[PDB]
Amino acid sequence: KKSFAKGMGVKSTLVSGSKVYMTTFAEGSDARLEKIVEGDSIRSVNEGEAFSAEMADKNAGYKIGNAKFSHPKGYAVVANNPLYTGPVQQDMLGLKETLEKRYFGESADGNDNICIQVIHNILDIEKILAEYITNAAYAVNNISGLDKDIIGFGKFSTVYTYDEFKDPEHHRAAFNNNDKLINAIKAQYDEFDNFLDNPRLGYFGQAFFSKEGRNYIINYGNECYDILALLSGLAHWVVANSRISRTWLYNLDKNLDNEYISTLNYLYDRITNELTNSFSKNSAANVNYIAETLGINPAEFAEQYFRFSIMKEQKNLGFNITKLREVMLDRKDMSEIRKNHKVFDSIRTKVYTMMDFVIYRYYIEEDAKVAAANKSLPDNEKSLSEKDIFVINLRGSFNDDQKDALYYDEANRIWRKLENIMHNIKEFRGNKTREYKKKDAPRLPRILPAGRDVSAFSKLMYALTMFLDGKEINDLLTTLINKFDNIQSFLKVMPLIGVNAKFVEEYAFFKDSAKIADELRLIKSFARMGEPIADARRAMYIDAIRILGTNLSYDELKALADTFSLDENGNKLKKGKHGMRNFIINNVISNKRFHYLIRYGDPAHLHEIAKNEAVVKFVLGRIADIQKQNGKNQIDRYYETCIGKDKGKSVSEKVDALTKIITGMNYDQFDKKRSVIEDTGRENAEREKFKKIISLYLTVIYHILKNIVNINARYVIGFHCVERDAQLYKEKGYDINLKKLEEKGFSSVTKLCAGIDETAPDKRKDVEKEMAERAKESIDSLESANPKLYANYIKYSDEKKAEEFTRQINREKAKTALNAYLRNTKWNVIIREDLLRIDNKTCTLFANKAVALEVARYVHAYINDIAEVNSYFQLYHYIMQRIIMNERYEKSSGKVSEYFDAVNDEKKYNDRLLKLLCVPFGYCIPRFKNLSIEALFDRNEAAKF
RNA sequence: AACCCCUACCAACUGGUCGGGGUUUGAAACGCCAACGAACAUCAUGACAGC
Ligand SMILES: [Mg+2]
Repeated sequence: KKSFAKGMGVKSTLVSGSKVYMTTFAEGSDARLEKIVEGDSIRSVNEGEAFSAEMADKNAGYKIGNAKFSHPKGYAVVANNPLYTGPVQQDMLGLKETLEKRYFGESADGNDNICIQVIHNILDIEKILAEYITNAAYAVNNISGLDKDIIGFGKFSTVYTYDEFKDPEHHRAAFNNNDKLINAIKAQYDEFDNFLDNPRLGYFGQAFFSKEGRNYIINYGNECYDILALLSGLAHWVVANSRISRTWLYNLDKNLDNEYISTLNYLYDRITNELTNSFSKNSAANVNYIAETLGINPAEFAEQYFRFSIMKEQKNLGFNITKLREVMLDRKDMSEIRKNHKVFDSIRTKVYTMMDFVIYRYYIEEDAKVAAANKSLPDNEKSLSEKDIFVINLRGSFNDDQKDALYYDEANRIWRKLENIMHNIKEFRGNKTREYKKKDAPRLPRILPAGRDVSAFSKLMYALTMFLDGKEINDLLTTLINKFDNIQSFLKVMPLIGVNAKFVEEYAFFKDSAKIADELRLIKSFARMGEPIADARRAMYIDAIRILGTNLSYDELKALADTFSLDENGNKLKKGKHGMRNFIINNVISNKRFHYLIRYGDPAHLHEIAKNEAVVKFVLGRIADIQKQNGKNQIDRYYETCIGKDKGKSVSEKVDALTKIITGMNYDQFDKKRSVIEDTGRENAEREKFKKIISLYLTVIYHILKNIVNINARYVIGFHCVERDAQLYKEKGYDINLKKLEEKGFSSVTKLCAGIDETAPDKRKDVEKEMAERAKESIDSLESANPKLYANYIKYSDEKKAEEFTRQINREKAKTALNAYLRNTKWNVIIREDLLRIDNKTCTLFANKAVALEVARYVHAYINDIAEVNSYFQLYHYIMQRIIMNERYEKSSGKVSEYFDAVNDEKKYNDRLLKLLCVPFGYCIPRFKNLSIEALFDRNEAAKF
């Protein structure tokens, strides 16, 4: 539920000294000051008003009103007064002053609530970076080999140049002449060579291979070492409490040698130069057809089409073109684009791109014309553009059934001026595509930036993207862009409201947060372009024919794989005789989801996962239960393509048939039909059936693995947070011990913030006595404190007074807490009781396994032992608890041993055990509850609960 | 919905009704950008060839 104040235009309410400054939305992420509050007086800075604000009753808030967007039910909207309670409000954990000191020196004084917000944005950036670097490192370690951990702590520490790493004897001054450390470097170089001739290194085609002609060539050893060292340096920086500190990422021009800068520049220039040098020959058809449709010379919009297609400037625009396009497609005049499959399944994307460009050009041209006209009129009477009016209406939409009506109405409004253009676009056919490629697109000056201009941080993010997949890249880069935009907006706002805080030198990198956002937008556009597989070798063929299912030994598999690209004599097959090789390459090896599965698992075990029936039915039912195209349509589409044409079957029967197809899967059904497969034609239905079956099978396994990886990422974030907060509380001046944080079950922070210590069998004599004496004082001093409650306390019965004395001790114990979360007596009586019954060695196991991603490596081992698969949260914690039981079951004692027995009996997870394992998160109640209760875990699954 | 704050009525006040607020709570401020989410909507018609 969006708050009504944001719809009415109120964006922020800041405190500086004894004054309150309110701020409204201006453009994109920018902010404009609106009101200044002094005591009981409210002044408006600007001539116009984005919102009217007046003082409310008891000076407890400001009533907000807008002429256009009023509250639907007529209730009053009040924004809170930060000075009503007292001084500036504090952080929930009470770490405001420490963080402000760390990030701003003595230039911050504490009479404001603006610096803490940029600090929290930086903290969010670090959070998501720590989430994704772990997955990248695990992928690289998985691909490298077995027991060959090449990336982590203590390896490739980005301090040593490649020359010092290959011949340490000739460069022993850089190692401080230490024989033990020198012998460690040589052993690392041996692992480097063995990793560099791995046949399966080609899965990272972008990172290590470059395309020269029609075939890929491995980069020089310098570049590969530099990339690996950069990734290991990121891994070191994540766990920084050495030469890699917390400030390593923000000072990269003084910590990195010229080699690393050269490698990053090489990669960036490589991606930019191909896009620049291939635009004219690749954008000819679309540009020529659009020119014919509109009726203008291509030179009049070539650059604008460049910015639309390659740089993707239609996304930083204030709204979504795609929704308008879909509303346009919903009409009866243009419905055949969806119904007529046989004519449009090969030109759908071209038509969509053309329509989007037409809409975007319409808006851009209208805005430019209005802006040009608004140059001779007086600075008072000026008209807005259609972009501005649409964004103004969108911002004040209190819900979603109002936002969609706006899209519907404006699509219908702007359809009247583009009917002919769309009707001409709909008349496009693939056959006449080579006709529009005869004349090439106009040449352009360089628009994309070079490697030198971009910062090292952005280039390092682009390098990191080469170890991930599309969804993760999108999430990471979008979050980073949002956080940097917030930081830059706050930094521009701060001068106006009288705050003269400046970043300390080590964190001066954030003084230029606006350029980083633009660079990251370009990188988000770039990261999804390029071939990710390099070449195809025999190892990839074996992996492909091992995920479908075989019961063959290794030598037989090698012979079968050699059959792909060799004859019965020993020479290579002639051109055009590769028909089974191309099928496998195009249908398995070249699938993005297969790349995901290889990057996060073992091919032979994913087949074991796929032989299960319950998980397959669960995934297919999840597909079938998608509302708003529909999930029921997709189930029918699979059945019609994979099984055939039939009528009278319900959803359950189709799901059962598809499950039977998926569960029984083997490579022999293709080796026997090899003759049919090598018959390439348009009437070979069996070939298409095979393709559809393979695609669906891969999709199912991909979903199953992806959800597990996401949940593990959540728990990694949680433990990163507990480590960071332990460091901060130590720096504040408390009595935490960081060296013993691991032998204790990561629960020292929870003990520290709970308050008084009673678990000690030495001082229970005083704590129980001290609480008793302060409890008795509060009862006597009640009429003075709370007279209204005292008038009812006397009327209590004698027995009821006794209960209130027991509760008063819990209240007194809660007054000694060190958080704002744990000062509530409700949560303190809960967290304390959990502290007594934990097992320290079990909690350390949960933390270690989550970081290493060992849940994803043992799904197949315990998938057949589960009783039911109702959700991924329920499946995740069965595998996690079965792993812990393997190592610690004989030595377990207490309630944990009782809990372990329950898992073996009922064959599901234990709710009570999860709460004990989540005790490290107890000092932060929202994270403690979200990570321990299924109902609050997933935001998208809330209708079910 | 969970966590925190506030006006008015009642309440051991470790709790509730009518409603508002929170970028300084939790993967989580607004418009975007994205995700759950499925043949999937591209720098390049499709199929074939090329590894
Ligand atoms: Mg936040």
